[PDB]
Amino acid sequence: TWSYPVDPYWMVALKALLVVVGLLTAFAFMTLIERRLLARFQVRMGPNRVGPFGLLQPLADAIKSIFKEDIVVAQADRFLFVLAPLISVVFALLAFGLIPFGPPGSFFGYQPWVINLDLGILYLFAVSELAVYGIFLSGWASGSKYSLLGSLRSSASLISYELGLGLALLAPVLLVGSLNLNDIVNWQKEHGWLFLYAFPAFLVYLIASMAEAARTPFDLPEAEQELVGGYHTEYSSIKWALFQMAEYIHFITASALIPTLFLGGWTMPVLEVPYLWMFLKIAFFLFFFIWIRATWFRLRYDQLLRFGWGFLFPLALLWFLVTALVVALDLPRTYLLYLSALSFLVLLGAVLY
Amino acid sequence: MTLNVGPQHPSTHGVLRLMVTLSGEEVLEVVPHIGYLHTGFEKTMEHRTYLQNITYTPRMDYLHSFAHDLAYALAVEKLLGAVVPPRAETIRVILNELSRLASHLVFLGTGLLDLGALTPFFYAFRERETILDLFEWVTGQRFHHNYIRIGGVKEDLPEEFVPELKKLLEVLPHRIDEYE
Amino acid sequence: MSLLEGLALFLLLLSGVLVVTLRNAIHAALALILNFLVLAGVYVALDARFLGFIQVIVYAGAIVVLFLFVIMLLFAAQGEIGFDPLVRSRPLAALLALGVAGILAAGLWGLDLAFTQDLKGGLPQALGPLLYGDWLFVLLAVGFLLMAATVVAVALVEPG
Amino acid sequence: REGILFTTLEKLVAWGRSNSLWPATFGLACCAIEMMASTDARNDLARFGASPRQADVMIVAGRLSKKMAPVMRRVWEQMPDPKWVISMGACASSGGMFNNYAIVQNVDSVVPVDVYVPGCPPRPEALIYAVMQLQKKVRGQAYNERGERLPPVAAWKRTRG
Amino acid sequence: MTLAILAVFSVALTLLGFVLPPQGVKRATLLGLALALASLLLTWGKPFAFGPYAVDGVSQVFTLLALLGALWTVGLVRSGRFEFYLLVLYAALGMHLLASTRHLLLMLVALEALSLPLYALATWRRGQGLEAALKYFLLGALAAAFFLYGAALFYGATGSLVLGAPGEGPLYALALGLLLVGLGFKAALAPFHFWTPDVYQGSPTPVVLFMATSVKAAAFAALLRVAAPPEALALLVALSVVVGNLAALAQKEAKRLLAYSSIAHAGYMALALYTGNAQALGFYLLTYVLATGLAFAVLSQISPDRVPLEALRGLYRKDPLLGLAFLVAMLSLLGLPPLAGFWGKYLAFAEAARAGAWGVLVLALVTSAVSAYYYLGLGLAVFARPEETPFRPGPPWARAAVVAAGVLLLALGLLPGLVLPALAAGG
Amino acid sequence: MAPIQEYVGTLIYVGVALFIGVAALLVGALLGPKKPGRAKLMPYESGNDPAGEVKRFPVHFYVVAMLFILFDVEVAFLWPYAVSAGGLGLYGFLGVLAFTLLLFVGFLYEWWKGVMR
Amino acid sequence: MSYLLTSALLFALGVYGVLTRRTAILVFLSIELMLNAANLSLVGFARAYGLDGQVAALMVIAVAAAEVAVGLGLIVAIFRHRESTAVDDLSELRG
Ligand code: SF4
Repeated sequence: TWSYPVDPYWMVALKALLVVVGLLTAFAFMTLIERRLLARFQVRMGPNRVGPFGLLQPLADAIKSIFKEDIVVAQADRFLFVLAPLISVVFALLAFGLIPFGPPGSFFGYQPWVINLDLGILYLFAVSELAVYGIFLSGWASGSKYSLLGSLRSSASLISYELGLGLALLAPVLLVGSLNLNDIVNWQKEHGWLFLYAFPAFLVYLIASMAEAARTPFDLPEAEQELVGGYHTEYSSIKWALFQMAEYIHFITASALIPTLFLGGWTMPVLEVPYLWMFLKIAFFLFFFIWIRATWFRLRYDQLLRFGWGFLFPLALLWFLVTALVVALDLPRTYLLYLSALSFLVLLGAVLY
Repeated sequence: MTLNVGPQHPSTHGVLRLMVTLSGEEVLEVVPHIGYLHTGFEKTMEHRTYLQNITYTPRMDYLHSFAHDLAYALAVEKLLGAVVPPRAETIRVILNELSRLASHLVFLGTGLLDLGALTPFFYAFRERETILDLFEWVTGQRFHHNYIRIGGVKEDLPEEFVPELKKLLEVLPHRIDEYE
Repeated sequence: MSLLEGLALFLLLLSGVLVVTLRNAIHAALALILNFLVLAGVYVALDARFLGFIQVIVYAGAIVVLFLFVIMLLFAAQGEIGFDPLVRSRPLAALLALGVAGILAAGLWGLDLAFTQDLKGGLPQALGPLLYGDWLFVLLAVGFLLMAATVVAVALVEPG
Repeated sequence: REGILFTTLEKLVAWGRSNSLWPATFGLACCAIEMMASTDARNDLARFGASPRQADVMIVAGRLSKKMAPVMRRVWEQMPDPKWVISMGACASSGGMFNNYAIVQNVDSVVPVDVYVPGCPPRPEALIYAVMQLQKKVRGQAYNERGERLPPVAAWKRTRG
Repeated sequence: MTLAILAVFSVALTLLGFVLPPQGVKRATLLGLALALASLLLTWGKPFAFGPYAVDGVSQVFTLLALLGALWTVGLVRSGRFEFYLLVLYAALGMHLLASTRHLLLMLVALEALSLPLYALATWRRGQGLEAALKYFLLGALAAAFFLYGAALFYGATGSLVLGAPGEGPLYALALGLLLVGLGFKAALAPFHFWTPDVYQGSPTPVVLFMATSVKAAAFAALLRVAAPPEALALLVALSVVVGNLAALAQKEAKRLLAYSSIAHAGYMALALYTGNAQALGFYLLTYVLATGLAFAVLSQISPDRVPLEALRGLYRKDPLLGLAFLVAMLSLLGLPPLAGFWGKYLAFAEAARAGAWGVLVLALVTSAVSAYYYLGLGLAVFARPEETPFRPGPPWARAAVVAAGVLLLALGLLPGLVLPALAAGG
Repeated sequence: MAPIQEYVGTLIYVGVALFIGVAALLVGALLGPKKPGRAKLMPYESGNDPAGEVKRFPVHFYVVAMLFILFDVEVAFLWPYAVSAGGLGLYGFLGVLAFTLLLFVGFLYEWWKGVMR
Repeated sequence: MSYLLTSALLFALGVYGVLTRRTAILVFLSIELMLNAANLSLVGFARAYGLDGQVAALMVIAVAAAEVAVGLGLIVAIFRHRESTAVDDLSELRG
């Protein structure tokens, strides 16, 4: 925050609240869109009933949800069962704040973000650990071990790739030289589109985000069809809704973060209207990810650990040292345009034999 | 960990109960426990006419039912020494194999879903729907069709069955390949 | 400063008291997590910021999660089992606790320091040249310590 | 608070639930495969949970064996409260064509039935008719042949215990 | 650049042992350690500092000793796990680092480096060895906490985490105390001694050789670097020697007895700490390390798990040379002439009296006479009629090792005017 | 650096989020039927025992966690270099490389031994 | 300055824990709390003496992590087969 202003604490608050409830309506309507987009992929139709577009069905659903009877299991730790859903949502919502959707002053006088800070990615990392805390904790809190085991599979896997995200994030930091999202973005304004320079790390970041419930590992798990996922399976009315809510906000936070960092989110080469583009990129990754949600198999997490731990993460720190070598010896930043382009040429061509 | 995979949950398919003797992520031994669907045909059917039984035959394997129909019809015909007409036999091979395509379509639909992911249940379901529409056309029923008879079959095929079997016989080669 | 400062330090001590008091291990560890949050906050207020963030990430995020995995993997939540309580020790344990504060209190009493240097907030930006720099050897030694740690920890388990 | 006591509020929540009616399927025989067809065409329903915990509507689809009864019992009990039971097909509803030692001759013995759906198997669209029934049943829009209006939730009427 | 050699071999053998038979790895680790010692001799009089890392006469002598101990302990251990070598390698570097710096925090990291791999070396997995390992880790990490808050308080009273910083009144005093706690625990001075009886008895004997030589060496090496005041010194000495010898009297078991005895011995060496002569202390530890290394090599040739006192008996008849050597070790550890142990003791006592601390010196000496009870209770026990006892009479490796060590002992008993001329600058 | 001013905004953000979450819990808890019975409270699957009795768990989760602590410490150290890097020159890079390779030897060890286990 | 005093207090608390706790693990945690007391004091004095105490503390955190990994490994090995940990359950080694 060398170059960027601060709105008064009341306005920071108000913006925070707007972003939270905005994220509420966001998650619900996103559930509708994925329902139907999936329906198109599998050549059926969505829910038009309880319409008009079918888009009043989160009202109906939320309405079921509350008035549903929130059940607290005995044989569940009384304090932890309640507290668990609380944690998972709190640490999910926060840190979508940081993401700038526009230049300063452009919020109608103020600030497209909520908070910016000076240490950016670390905040994200920090908040990311704590949701997982919520996961394995709920697994305990429920005090059904069937729930536990799954929560443990979950946590082990998540934590694995969660490590992956860091060594992913190292490379682009070298180039920009800042821990701030606005600076990274602006770096992409001038030198342009970090994934041009950073590509392998782009790959390992994205796929690292597969672990965080994104689908294609999925021995996350959802309880479905396996040794269950754990955390949900013991909760009913509001609390269950809270867990689902958190996992989805994380999904869109990631769909925002991917353009924000490696691409130029907002801050596109041309047109450069402030909000619309970040929402569009969000939409792009969101849709592509939904395709991923539908159209690919599971890992078992035996493999998922193999894939992230054995493949993604070593690959991640390998590229870091390369970009470290390049930035340390100051050569040009061109060598990374060339290198990333070339590595992309490799990591693609070996698919089509 | 002798893990108890329940009767109907969690997605251990078709109401089986499994005592997975299992420590860790492997599987030591699963001690299977059945009997949850026991309807008791072998007794009930001792109380039904040989004709009446033909309504109870499709009902066990409900996916490939006509194999039940065929097996039972045959064993009785043999036992009472009946002579099945060629066109009936042909229709019975057609229906048997069509019911087979239905069953198989189901098997791989569920299989692909069971571990792995959701999408291809639907295409198999589309082809199965064309098959079930064939069955409805000829027998008036989706399944459990009371059609096969100890003589032969209940009645003849309507005008519209032939054209529709072709349609599916046309898409299926391309179609089966798509699943493949 | 003092308005909230009192509050934050109070929360620290309270949390510690919990982690040493509660005979629910999970509750304990969790109280220590709360502790690490507040402590990281205080670190930042104290112009050490990066150290705060690594405090949360590693200490809170990683370490105590491994702990939690251990106590969840082994139960032990109800620590007080099988006893040898030797109750005459609890006040004696509590006694000794008071003394180690007293001696430190004395050494820090009548101690005034210049808590004024322009640290510029303990961002890794200015910390890096110390790390690879004056502390680089300490660093490499540490790294070696970690490597030895991983192999130790591995051979330590490694049923065969 | 169970969806009740403001003319605006209860109606509002009651639509919420009816249109939200959240089937938790309890497959048994061939009827379950006839409900897997229903999964295709569906549009207030067919998201699940699947886990019982998360759902209002229990769909009993197939022959319920006597050995199987105490199980379905707890699954029903282990559901949140505002919950409904649809009974699918002859075997479930009455004893069906299997009248014998093996099978429950009405599922209403073990779980409070809200709606019944005849057929062997019933066409899926009949089950839509039944969930529209139950849709419109929990709206308190439902009547029997005697003239009586029907309660939104049966199993608000049994004594638990 | 002995450090170079150490880091290199450890890191390399780590992955190498995947591709090597465990014996090949043993051959390797052995080779590495011996090479590092070679570099130590070729650098005598060549003192070298890099980072907080610093090699001088002290570092040189004390890691000469430590390296010697590591080689001897690896000699005995034939287990077909390449790690049971690797850990020793790690530990050795860790001890080198500990002796080689004034940086409190680097000292901390070095402490973890040496101490963590010994915890794992505590497992033959015999039921005691887990108890031993446990007590060791818990008390160890506790002391870690202490030395760390100590470094923080040193940085507290003064601008540096490096020792020798000018120093305050009471806060400085406090900080030096908090460093003295951990550094003292590592050396088995009383009343920090409680682990010593349990861990020596619990851990497999050869490992204990390694500990009881190398660890004590490195620990005194780092101790000399600290500024410790006379009164505290008095206390530690008094308690160590008293409880050490007195409780050693009560000992029925060779290893445990040796533990208590070693508490008394740390007590004796702590006198050199009065002047911190280190030519004197260097010498003392030369003599002690040789004798003790010997003693535990023999206790290894009896049994890895536990040795009772009677087991030592009749050892002369069985093997004459080992009986004699064990005897000599008992006498050198007694501090009796004409053995090098007497000159080490004398050098410490000389520095003590030089510092003008009399009562302390006296008590140390009196209870040092107390120690002769068990020292002869072993050394002479060699000659009694052999009872039923386990004996595996070694390779040439062990026979030539033990005898060599003894000979080196008595050689410097008669001619300390050989090595003592340079335990100093290295002339 | 950057102001303290924004961080207080972060505290704000936390307060707002926490408040909204608690409000959600309050709506859930307050608006429901409520009917505790022995049957409802009881864990899962009709005659129960899904969890059953198990004597603890695979250590695999422990291993993943311990791995994670060490590698995360690695990253915690790698971050300060990643920022000032071209600033620390070739020798900086060489130090960071030393450290990195050290801990990578660590990872490589535990891999070739592996934790299928 | 309040901070240094509180760090000392925390150290004390961790002490109370270590002496009190019946189980191994909670002892270890109390130890961890002590270690952090140290780190905080380091931070205060870093702000006083210029920032080397900070790097110190970082290295410390790393140290702590290593010994945490190792120590939990040992805690697991000692009572994996064995039943409830309570540290008094091992008395075999006596003077
Ligand atoms: S009613 Fe008919 S279709 Fe349904 S389970 Fe019974 S036999 Fe099968």
